Amino acid sequence: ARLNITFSPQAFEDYKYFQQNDKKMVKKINELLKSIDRNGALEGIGKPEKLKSNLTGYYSRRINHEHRLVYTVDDNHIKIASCKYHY
Amino acid sequence: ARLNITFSPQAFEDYKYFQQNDKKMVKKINELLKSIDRNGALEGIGKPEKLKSNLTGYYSRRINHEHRLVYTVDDNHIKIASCKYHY
Amino acid sequence: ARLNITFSPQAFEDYKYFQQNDKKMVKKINELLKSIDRNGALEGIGKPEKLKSNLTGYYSRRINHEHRLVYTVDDNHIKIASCKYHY
Repeated sequence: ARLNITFSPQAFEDYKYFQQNDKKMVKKINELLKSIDRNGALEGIGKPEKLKSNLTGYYSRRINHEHRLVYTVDDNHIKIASCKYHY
Repeated sequence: ARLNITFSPQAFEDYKYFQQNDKKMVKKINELLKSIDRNGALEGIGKPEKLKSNLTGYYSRRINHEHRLVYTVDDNHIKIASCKYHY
Repeated sequence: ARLNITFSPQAFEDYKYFQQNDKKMVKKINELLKSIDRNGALEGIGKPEKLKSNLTGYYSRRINHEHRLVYTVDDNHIKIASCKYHY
């Protein structure tokens, strides 16, 4: 409710795919986004983790056993890089 | 496909409202965003118009008879202020 | 095929009443529930309307000429209050 939500082009295509083919995933993504806005990057549902990366700043939360939401947070927005990530 | 999609808190609330109530309205919004990305702020479907009041540099496109999508564009993102606007 | 279906005690009584006395009504109710899940609360068969009052955030869809299905929705379920409603 406080932060803007920014989808990368790929993330929004992922999101629209789930709108058409797996609405349960859309609902879970929306719940994860509410938790991020309320609690911050690292606390809440979805087993939040720092992204295994050589670049700091990105985190992930479990949508289901196969797919994680990958995102970063600042004072202005949650930026979503992917809705289908798996290491 | 080129620009990020940024939902303001009110816009994402509107978007989820249509996810719960009228999935054809979600489809139309997604189509409007594709046209903005491909054709620019004022070119394409939905009778694009400049927004004259209360916001600077924003535009609107018709979703249906009662609701317009209100947005602005730069070369990084489309920023959506509302999916329920009416003058 | 995603949302849980919750019957209030009265709605399940109505539903079982039609199971015994008018199977034609049960068939239409099941179709309405599928449409709500597929299209959202306010789109599809049954002339969906918001319920002005008597509850908060409820909707109705026509079953037959005399009776409407009254329900609400959230992320998790369709909740049915009545299968026999008339204003």
